[PDB]
Amino acid sequence: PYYLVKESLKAGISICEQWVIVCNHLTGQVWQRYVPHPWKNEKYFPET
Amino acid sequence: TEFTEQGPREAEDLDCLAAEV
Repeated sequence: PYYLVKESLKAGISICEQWVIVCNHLTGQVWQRYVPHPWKNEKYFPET
Repeated sequence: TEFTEQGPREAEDLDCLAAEV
């Protein structure tokens, strides 16, 4: 039953990629605008 | 053109199979 697998599999990929993308983008501005965190224009996530 | 015939039903099966894949 690959039909249902394809649907759920694509979701799994979207979960994996979407989190990494938003982490790498948003971190750059969050630590500059909302919290004066020592790190600026840098990421944290190992991206496993 | 649109004469009836026995067999055209196949179009329904072709569409149902395309949907499920």
